[PDB]
Amino acid sequence: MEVLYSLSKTLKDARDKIVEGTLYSNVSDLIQQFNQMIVTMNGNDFQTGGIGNLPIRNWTFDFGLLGTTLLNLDANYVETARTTIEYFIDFIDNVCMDEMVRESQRNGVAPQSEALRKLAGIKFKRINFNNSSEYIENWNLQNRRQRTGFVFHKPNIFPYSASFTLNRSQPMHDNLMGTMWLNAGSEIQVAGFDYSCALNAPANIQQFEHIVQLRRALTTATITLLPDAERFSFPRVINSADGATTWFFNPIILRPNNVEVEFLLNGQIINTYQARFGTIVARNFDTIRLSFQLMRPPNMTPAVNALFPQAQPFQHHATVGLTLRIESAVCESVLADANETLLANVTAVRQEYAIPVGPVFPPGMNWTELITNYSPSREDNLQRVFTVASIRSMLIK
Amino acid sequence: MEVLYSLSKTLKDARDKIVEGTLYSNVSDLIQQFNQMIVTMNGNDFQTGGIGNLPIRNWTFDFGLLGTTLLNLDANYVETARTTIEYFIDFIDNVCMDEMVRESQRNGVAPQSEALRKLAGIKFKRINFNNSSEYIENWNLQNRRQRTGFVFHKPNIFPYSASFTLNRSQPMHDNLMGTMWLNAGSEIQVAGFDYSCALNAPANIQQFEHIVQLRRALTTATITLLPDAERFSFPRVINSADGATTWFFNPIILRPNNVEVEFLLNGQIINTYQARFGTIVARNFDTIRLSFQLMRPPNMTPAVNALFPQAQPFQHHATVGLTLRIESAVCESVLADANETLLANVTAVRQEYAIPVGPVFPPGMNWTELITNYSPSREDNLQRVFTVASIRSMLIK
Amino acid sequence: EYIENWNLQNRRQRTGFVFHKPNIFPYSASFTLNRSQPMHDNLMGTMWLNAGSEIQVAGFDYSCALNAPANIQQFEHIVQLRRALTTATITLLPDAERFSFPRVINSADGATTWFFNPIILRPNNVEVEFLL
Amino acid sequence: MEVLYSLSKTLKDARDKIVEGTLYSNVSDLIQQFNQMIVTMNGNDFQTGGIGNLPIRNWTFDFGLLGTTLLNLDANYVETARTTIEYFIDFIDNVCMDEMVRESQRNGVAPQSEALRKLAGIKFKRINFNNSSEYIENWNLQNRRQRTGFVFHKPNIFPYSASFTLNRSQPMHDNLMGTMWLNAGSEIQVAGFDYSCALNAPANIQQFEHIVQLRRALTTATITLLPDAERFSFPRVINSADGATTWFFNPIILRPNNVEVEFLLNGQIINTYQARFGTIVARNFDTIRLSFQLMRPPNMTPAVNALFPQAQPFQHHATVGLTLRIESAVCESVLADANETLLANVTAVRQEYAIPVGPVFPPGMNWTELITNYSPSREDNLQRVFTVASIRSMLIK
Amino acid sequence: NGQIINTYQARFGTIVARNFDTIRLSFQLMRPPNMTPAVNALFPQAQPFQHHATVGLTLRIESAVCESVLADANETLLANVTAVRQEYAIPVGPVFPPGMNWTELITNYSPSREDNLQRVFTVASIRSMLIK
Amino acid sequence: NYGLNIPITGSMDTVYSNSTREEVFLTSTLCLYYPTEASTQISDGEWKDSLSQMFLIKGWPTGSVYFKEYSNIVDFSVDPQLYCDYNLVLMKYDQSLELDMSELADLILNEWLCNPMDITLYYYQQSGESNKWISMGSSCTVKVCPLNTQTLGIGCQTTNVDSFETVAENEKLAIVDVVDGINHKINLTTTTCTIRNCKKLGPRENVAVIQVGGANILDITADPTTNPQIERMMRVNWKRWWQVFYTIVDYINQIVQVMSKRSRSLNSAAFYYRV
Ligand SMILES: *[C@@H]1O[C@H](CO)[C@@H](O)[C@H](O)[C@H]1NC(C)=O
Ligand SMILES: *[C@@H]1O[C@H](CO)[C@@H](O)[C@H](O)[C@H]1NC(C)=O
Ligand SMILES: [Ca+2]
Ligand SMILES: [Ca+2]
Ligand SMILES: [Ca+2]
Ligand SMILES: [Ca+2]
Repeated sequence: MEVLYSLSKTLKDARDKIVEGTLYSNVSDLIQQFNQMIVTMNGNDFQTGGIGNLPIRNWTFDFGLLGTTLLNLDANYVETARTTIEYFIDFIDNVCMDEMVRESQRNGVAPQSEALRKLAGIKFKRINFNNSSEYIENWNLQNRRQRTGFVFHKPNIFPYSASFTLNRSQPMHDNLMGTMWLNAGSEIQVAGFDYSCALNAPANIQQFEHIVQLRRALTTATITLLPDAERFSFPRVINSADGATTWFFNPIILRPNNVEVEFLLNGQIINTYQARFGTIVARNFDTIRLSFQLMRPPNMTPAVNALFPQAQPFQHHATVGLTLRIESAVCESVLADANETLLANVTAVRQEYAIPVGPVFPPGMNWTELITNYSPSREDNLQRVFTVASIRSMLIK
Repeated sequence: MEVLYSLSKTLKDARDKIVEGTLYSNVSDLIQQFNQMIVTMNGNDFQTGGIGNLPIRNWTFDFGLLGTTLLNLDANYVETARTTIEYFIDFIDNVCMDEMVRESQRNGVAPQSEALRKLAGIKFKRINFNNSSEYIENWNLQNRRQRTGFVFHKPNIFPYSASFTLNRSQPMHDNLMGTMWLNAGSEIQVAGFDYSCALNAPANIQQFEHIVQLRRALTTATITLLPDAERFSFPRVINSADGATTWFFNPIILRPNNVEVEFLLNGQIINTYQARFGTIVARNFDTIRLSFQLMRPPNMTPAVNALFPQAQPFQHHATVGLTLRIESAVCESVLADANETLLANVTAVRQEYAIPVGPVFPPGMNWTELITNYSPSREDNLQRVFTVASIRSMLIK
Repeated sequence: EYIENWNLQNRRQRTGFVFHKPNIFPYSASFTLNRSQPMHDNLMGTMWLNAGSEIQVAGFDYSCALNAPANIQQFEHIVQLRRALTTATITLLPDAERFSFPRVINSADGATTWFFNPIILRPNNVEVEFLL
Repeated sequence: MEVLYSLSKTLKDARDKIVEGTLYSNVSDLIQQFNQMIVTMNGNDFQTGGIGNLPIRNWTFDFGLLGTTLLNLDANYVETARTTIEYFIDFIDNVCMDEMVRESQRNGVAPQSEALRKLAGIKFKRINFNNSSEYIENWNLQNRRQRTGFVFHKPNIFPYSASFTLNRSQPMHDNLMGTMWLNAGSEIQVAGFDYSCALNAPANIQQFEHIVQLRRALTTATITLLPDAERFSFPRVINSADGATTWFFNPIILRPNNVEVEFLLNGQIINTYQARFGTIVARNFDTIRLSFQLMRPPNMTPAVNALFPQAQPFQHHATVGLTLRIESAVCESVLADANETLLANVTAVRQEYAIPVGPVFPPGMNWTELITNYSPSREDNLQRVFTVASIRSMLIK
Repeated sequence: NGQIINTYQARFGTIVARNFDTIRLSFQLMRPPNMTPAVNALFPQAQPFQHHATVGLTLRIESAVCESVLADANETLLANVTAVRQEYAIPVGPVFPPGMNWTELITNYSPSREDNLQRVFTVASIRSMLIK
Repeated sequence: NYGLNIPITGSMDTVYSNSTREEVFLTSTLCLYYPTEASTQISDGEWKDSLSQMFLIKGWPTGSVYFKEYSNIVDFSVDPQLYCDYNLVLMKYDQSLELDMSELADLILNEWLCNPMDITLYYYQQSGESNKWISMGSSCTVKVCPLNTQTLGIGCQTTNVDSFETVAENEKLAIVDVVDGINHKINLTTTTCTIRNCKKLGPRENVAVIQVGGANILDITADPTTNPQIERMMRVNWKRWWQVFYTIVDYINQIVQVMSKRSRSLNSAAFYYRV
């Protein structure tokens, strides 16, 4: 697959550096690279496609090389250059789509899409140009495995899950206690609540805790922590734990006093931030532990005093929230982002040609259950298709 | 330090371009650079570390040159190069790590880390290869004094700050008027509230104003301005200014009418926008004045009329609000973002080895206290360590 | 990439620009009302904000689907991009936030203002159709 | 490490093939390997030990090459060769015992034990002989990224758990219904009980389910499924849910009807077996879901009728059980077995030399707490020490 | 740095300090256990308290060695710099206080201020070599 | 031991469904409690049969509806036994019965836990705001005498009952509150009236108090500040008892929709007597 990436890169550089009027000095090395690609692909008959609606296409290469003695390129030259470059761009496009659609459970890293295997043969190692891109460099450093890392802006590491736990409850749901939460994308939003406003808690303080287990540990994550989670700070009617009935939630928000967040890697406390909002940093972690508290305000102006009674009704319910957003992070294993269209590209090529459901990926490349169950086979096959998509996006975009 | 960046760049190039089967045309000039680097670095003894828990290490270089007679690179070339390259990468990683943990109250930009100080000498000036990344480019410009520019995405120029001001107050907190604001990251959410909904105000128009001062003058910033500041648009129980009691806030969100945002540089009107929400642009600015108005609606359906009486109680509390995101900007001085991982890198390296609190930086290097007091010495040290972290991230992720 | 696309378009070819969080949508905060009367005591319809890369759309019913067929009220919102995007990654969540707190909103004519006091139910059998 | 394995391999081959009266044709290649091993190791100096009570030892090599001027080896040759071999074996034993005791939470795969670290250098690459054993072959197939596999006989995958859930309970503990389970090594024994023998259950059938999630996915596992969970088929007195009291359990065994065992991988079903017993196979799986049913017999002899009333006493308590053995399996990761002695060897070394409890492994190498939390760093360290232990056991028993 | 480096107890006259960032003067006021009638009438056990007991300490820093640059009673460097700025009416700069008043310059003596102060003081020395 | 310590994790998107079943009775039972004025004004006696026949079309099977007839509000206040599942209590408002109606409402609408009080032997206190003393009988005259820390009556002599202070005289039911934390000596006619030290648990929601007459006067919460309007504190407007019963029958689906069959007790008493 290094051969595939180098093919895409040398076609990109051919489309860019080989332009009218440029000095031959500017492109001599790329000219020799292009000639090497031509001569080492000549006479090789490739076949691509044949899964789903993806058509079966045959590629036969017999192209002329590019002159050398010139001092400045001109239009008579770039015309031949484009006549070859268009065909090659088509070839790598089809190969990338083929490898993206293909898939396997056993030995996922190895290349499917027999065109790509033929490229992985020994005849084609003379094409290897330079493995500069982030994804290809990570691929090599993983292949001869050293520690590596992908950097993500706003990584959708959490699976979309909105839910709640009710520590206190009764079949009329008039006096509840518990924790609502929504983990979606790179947002955590957790809101604890007491319908009695911590009337009978010890020292009028109620503890809320929420543990979030990342499927993959993140590294050097820049995080923004704010109070007053906003999605759980307006009236709602919420289906019960099992859908029997629906209970009313009427929040009135206080600040979360003595909030703390602990970032944990295999149990131990890697980081702990107490009552510190704004931007924080987690050097390395696999679990987040948000622990906040709802304290009954000791002094009550008459309005809030009317709000929180000693009696039973509880027409309003005290809430304390937290928002935690992973602005950027570094991860061992590939994930989707808001900054890179790798998942979008692979899913688009699969949906376009209606590929039947394979053994390992979920149907439709649903990211939620592709990150909920993220076994090593899923992980490394996902990395393969993602890096092929990275190769493709260099040209077809 | 320029030499340190040259080391990192040439190792990255060596790892990406010295690969099996690649032509010598692709890598001839890189091999020349690498041979020059080897010749210069041979016969030196660097020492790295000795602060906190970061362990002392000694580096000695005796490496042979790289071959040049090979037409097309083969395996053995790659193994010889790699056994050199891992050693060099470890050396550069440790040098950057030891540089990121040292401060200097006077003359911050000058190197620390006696290894790096030795590298700064005249002997190693023949390593200077290329200064291409944004951070090294701005470092070179600063030494070459002239305008520097760092482009940022969601810059967290605003220190975390949530607070309110009351221009009309009672000990019972039943007829209030004033503003509340959260400045956090790239967000300014401001909300002016009036409990009387502008009964006795002039023409039933209550003017709200909010002044935000940037610690550095952002340039060519795209800003998303929306009405209806969400965080201050639901019921809340807020401690009073002195903490004596707590008052109740029960919003009703009116339109903010005839809003007016001024972007100012040195206290003169650089940009002005009235009633213009969506994407706007601040050319070059240092403060933001957000001025909006709560205008009582003259016509009301009976529901609204019941909400806003002429009487004493004021059960529902009128308010207007603005949200202002700085989507991107260009600053002359280095900042944290939601895109780059430089702050995360530096903070992680400090926390890993438990560096004692240094003279200049705040404890734990928290961005809120670092930006709220962003003196020139702090800016110097921050630029130095951020450039070093960007250098390190070339190789180590 | 900008000069890439410049060349590829100047010599007619397929091309594209990648955007992180593009502001394809013109700013527009509005509503439509399917059930109304000058009193504005009983309303049903949609409110929406298209802003930058956000579509926050909230259907609302004052009767909570009392007389609706099968206690179900259907809401639909169509938004037509000026230029067609491609291979987009999108995030879809419930609970359109900006229309989940009390408001006083001028009418369509602007004559009088009506009060809107939301209680956030859970949108069921949601559907999203991407059309070209 | 490949060098260390090759050293152990060639010492074993020397001890096994250099015996009195052998041809030289038998041992020509081995003598060449041993001679150039002697050449490589001569002139070096290693240090071993220094952690815990493992004594420090300095190894210096200056040995003569084994002769090659014989036709059939005699007693002189063998005696000199043994004088060399005993010293080399002591060196390898100490190197492995030093490598087994050391851990590193950061980069667990890489060599600790400065002796073995020096052996990893480039001078000793010529000692590499062949990598034939299962553990070193998997080490190489993980050194490069390819699908490994370890065959295990009675793998110790299940952490030791012995516990029950009560889906129906009250203080007198007179009418219960729930499940007991023992997971241990390669055994699962799960027994659902109901005190009323499913009087008021829907259709006189009580459903039971037991989910066990392996910490690592098995492959091509041979399994033995039987009814009648043995350990929960006799009277017991069991501590209460909280230990406040104890409750009597008096089983009477019924045959579990429409039993259904499911082997699942990443949520989706891989294998189903309904009312199947004897030996079965799980192709590939991550969790086991054992569901069964206590069906009240419609027809009943008067004796069993007397056993099961409709009133409250319930002197005998109906139960249905399952036993589930893993006879063999194939695993990507590494686990202890009833066949291999690597866990025992590593634990024995640490106990022998009183190694302090390190960062990553639990105290005493407690396998249950090790497999309960099987983080990637812990797995990496475990694989390293296991392959080292196998290398040691090649020579020392 | 909050580390007691020197401690002089009931010793007046000339003293020395190796290196010090803070000075802690602690003293006491002991009511005189015996009292002539004059002082006894001076200090009554009643309330009025018409004369107020005091106890003082004076501390001159006769000479010192500082790593950073400071003004002195022996050096005309600060005077030279300030006079040169005033004679030509230099606009107030971004770093030095208006008029270069030493009190407000040393109340906040940040490193940038120290750097510029050292530069201008050294230039003043160079000038004063010739133009006194 | 219903495992009332572990949290239950729900989900916020799935689904609106049906409640399965519960097999302890064939179906719930509705249960009217009306005063004899209703029967006397109706002047009938097949009318219970007619009301049952009319509930049948509303969708209550025959055996489910039961009727109970108390003499009047004060005579029902003494030991109000709710032998039943969905209790409605029609309380005809009359002037000067405001506090007694409030007493009965606070009694039945809330879940009380009562201990005995041996008045003859010991003094007593009130632990907190939730602790009342409830006295019932043919006639209660609760005379209290608060004692200081030294067991000396303040404003009263413990040896002279005439100086004691009458918090409630000649009541069939008295929910008496006294200052919390002060010992009291009690005196009431032990032959006729009994008294109990009752703490208030949460609310009881089998019972719907339908005030048939005047304005909203029920104040269940002994706190003067709060005066909540419970959903089960119903108030209907009346001229004729036929109209009242017809409204109840017609709207009974909402009456039970605002209640819950769950908070029911084995014994029919209005409190849990914990000895
Ligand atoms: C739930 O109850 C409704 C009541 O009309 C019924 O239509 C529906 O079928 C029930 N649910 C199921 C799954 O049948
Ligand atoms: C209540 O007071 C009367 C006197 O009026 C007395 O005879 C009676 O014994 C008292 N009751 C108790 C229980 O002491
Ligand atoms: Ca009295
Ligand atoms: Ca009474
Ligand atoms: Ca009381
Ligand atoms: Ca009250």
